[PDB]
Amino acid sequence: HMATLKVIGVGGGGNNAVNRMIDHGMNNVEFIAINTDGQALNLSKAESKIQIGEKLTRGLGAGANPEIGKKAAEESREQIEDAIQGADMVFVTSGMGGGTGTGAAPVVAKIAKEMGALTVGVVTRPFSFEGRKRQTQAAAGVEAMKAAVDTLIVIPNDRLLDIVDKSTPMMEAFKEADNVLRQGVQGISDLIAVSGEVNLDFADVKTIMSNQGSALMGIGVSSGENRAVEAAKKAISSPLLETSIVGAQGVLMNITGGESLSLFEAQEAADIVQDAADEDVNMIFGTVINPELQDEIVVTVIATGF
Ligand SMILES: NC(=O)c1c(F)ccc(OCc2nc(-c3ccc(C(F)(F)F)cc3)c(Br)o2)c1F
Ligand SMILES: Nc1nc2c(ncn2[C@@H]2O[C@H](COP(=O)(O)OP(=O)(O)O)[C@@H](O)[C@H]2O)c(=O)[nH]1
Ligand SMILES: [Ca+2]
Repeated sequence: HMATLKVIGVGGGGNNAVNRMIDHGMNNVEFIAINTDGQALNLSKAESKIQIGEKLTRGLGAGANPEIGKKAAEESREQIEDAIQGADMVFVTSGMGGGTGTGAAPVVAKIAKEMGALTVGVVTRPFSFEGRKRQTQAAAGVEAMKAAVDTLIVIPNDRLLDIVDKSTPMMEAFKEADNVLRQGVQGISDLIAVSGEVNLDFADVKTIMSNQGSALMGIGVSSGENRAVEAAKKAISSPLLETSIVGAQGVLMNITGGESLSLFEAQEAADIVQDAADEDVNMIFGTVINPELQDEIVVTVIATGF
């Protein structure tokens, strides 16, 4: 039996991320759009849509009030439960600092976690230009999210200002933030579908991610001379995430390479991840030999327990 994967967008930012993943097309993944705002939800491409808090907001947004988001989700608990039914893994994605995301996303997470699903949060923190109130609501939102999920990935939107030039379109910057969740979902789909030479399965994902807190995640791609060290360095250097690898107690790591993937290379990449941790780790290590690949290597890393 294959693990059932569901991705849930909660509020404006959450649903923007989901709409872009639906645009790409993820085949074995179920998408769920959750919002207070009915106009926005009507335009979603998601095949499962839940309008929350109709009695409370009359089909409008939460107007940046997290109490309205939270009570909206509590009003609609049974419809959330129904949409999540059957999930083995749930990704909850949302922008913190607004009303719907901040308030409803932790309610959604708690529902997913009590249904037995491995519950991963992927959230943003507001830009400093949005101001102190917005940042404060977001901090409370992150804390509520941390209590409700198995593992949380936090992307401060301020980090987008470190990866743009003065002309990079705003939408193109948002796509980079979006890639964290998209490549994460794809990585798990791959892990579940493909039998590895050193095989990792969904029980290995649960061991590393179940009942943790903050997580670092990344992917590194390289080829040529120093490909193993370069790939591993890129996977653990995640400029968009709040959490760094230092102090990690649990690591899931996979290397995908062609027939030339050397044992020496595998140790080099794994030593980069071990060393950067700076701890006595529980590493679960996997490898895939894809005979389609020539000189390209792909290292993927999830690091938890700080
Ligand atoms: N070695 C394998 O059995 C294997 C395979 F055949 C294909 C892909 C694969 O892993 C891809 C991968 N995906 C992840 C991963 C882990 C966590 C997350 C998160 F955090 F849920 F987003 C997302 C992706 C990792 Br670490 O590695 C394998 F381990
Ligand atoms: N990275 C990113 N952040 C967003 C996006 N849309 C909104 N945000 C952020 O998420 C916060 C909450 O906005 P929104 O999710 O639209 O409000 P909600 O609908 O009440 O949850 C905003 O303060 C922005 O910082 C997006 O598309 N990408
Ligand atoms: Ca596998």
